[PDB]
Amino acid sequence: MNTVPFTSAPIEVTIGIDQYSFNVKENQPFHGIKDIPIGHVHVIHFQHADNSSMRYGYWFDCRMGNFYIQYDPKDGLYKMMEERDGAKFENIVHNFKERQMMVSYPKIDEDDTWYNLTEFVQMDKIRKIVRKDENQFSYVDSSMTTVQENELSDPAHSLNYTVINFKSREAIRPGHEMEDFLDKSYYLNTVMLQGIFKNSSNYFGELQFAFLNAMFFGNYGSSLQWHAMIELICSSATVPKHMLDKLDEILYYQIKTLPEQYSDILLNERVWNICLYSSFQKNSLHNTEKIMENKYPELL
Amino acid sequence: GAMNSSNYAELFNNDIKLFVDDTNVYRVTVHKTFEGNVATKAINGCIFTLNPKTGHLFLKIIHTSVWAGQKRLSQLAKWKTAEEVSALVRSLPKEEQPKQIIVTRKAMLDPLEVHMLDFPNIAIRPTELRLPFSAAMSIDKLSDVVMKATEPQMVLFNIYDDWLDRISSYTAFSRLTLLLRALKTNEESAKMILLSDPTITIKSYHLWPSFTDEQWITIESQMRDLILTEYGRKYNVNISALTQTEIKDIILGQ
Ligand SMILES: CCOC(=O)N1Cc2ccncc2C1
Ligand SMILES: CCOC(=O)N1Cc2ccncc2C1
Repeated sequence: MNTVPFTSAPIEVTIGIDQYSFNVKENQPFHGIKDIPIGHVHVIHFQHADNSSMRYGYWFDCRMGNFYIQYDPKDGLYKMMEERDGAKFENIVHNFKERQMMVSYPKIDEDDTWYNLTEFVQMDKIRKIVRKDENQFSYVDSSMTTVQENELSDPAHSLNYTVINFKSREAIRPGHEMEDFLDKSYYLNTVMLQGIFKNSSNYFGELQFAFLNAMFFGNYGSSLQWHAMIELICSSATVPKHMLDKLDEILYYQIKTLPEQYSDILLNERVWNICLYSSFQKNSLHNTEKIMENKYPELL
Repeated sequence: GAMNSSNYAELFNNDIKLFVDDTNVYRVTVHKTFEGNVATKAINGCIFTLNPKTGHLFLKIIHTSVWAGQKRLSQLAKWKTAEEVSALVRSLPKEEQPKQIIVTRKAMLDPLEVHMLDFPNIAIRPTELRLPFSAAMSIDKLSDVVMKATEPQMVLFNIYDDWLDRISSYTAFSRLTLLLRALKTNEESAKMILLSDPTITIKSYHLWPSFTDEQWITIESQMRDLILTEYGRKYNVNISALTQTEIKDIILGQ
């Protein structure tokens, strides 16, 4: 039942809200998106019609404040802002709804796609990956690099994904070189799960967020992180039955949602062939193997 | 990056480096069982670790006891190789540690990189060169120490004997790889060329015979003819018909 009003739409733009998108014309009487489901994190995203290089958006949770979009003609982008005056915000939203100037978040009642993509994603965790503590919402774009990419420039504008490196002292116990390299169980269970993430829910949240940033922004470092987190599980001989069952569901909905025409740029041949056919878990991902074989048999 | 024909002088510069060849680590004979199945029997092996500048050879003897009750031995052999090279590096004073380790087989890259994470400034490189180090076990004195070993052992040799008194390391490496290539292509013929003149012996402290400079020139020529002879036998080619340009290329190309 939440609303993200827009001050105006001064430049022609494709607007995304989660898995939905629509075209707005230069100076079209568009004043925002209503009927946004409470309970999930959302992403509003933009691709300018006059420059497809301008590709960017905002993660937010309507439970954490009243957010609106306003075009900034200096910085040349649609900005999210928080309105701290509740009564002012309520009055704005009321007028735009009465004048029917807003698109409705088009959720089919049967359709659990967005929940299935964001199950483990939480706005407080996004704010640690994307550091801008003065805002309750998080800006991401197509060009932002990861901390790992910046190792192999501006640190303030980085995606702070958890660094995964199979040939690192973190991944490999001195004296267990072959063991730890060929069976990543140590690295998954002690270092990442028990050590850094604390639980599988946090690990899956980061995996889901990386996928969403790869798909919605074409963010290359996000795609690298999504594949590294899949490969770390699939390359581990010892993984809890509940984590394998959940990963199969997570990947199924991700492969389901991927636009067929972006499969070539968003899917890594080596990782998927390894994960489905050669890895410890080659037999553990029944739903993912079936959708991948039916939708993307070329890649394999 | 990759070591090739281009960057070949790099082998003889003053940056310490080692070649590592794992092709004699895991050695077996294949035989029939009483029930008519097939089984392997391991024999003693060795890591061939060589400084191409000095001739210093770190021959780590791999005793068959290493393999007892292990599975996937061809995989384990790469990791055991990497473990022992990393143990050798850690055993050497800092000023003797290599700056680069070149593996003769690309399958050694991940095992060695993983065992050497403690040495981020030692470059682990592959090579495009086809090197004949598999034939090390054709050198009688190396074969003897490997097969007599009753336990894990490291033996140190100079694979160039006293050659560096008289020739450069470029020319010593040339002579070594020509001799090993000939031993690899036709061991019987190679040994008959080296060992036939009884007046020329191997010193107790040497691996190869004590040839004068003129005799080395003749030996080197007889080894090059052996490699050409065998190439003709293998491909059914009239050797006597070839030119020096044609001959030249087969004498590296391989
Ligand atoms: C503690 C290290 O990072 C995490 O625990 N995350 C990132 C993250 C990002 C989005 N949703 C959930 C999560 C869990
Ligand atoms: C000392 C003279 O050197 C040679 O004649 N070579 C090196 C060499 C190394 C390997 N195969 C063939 C050859 C020809």
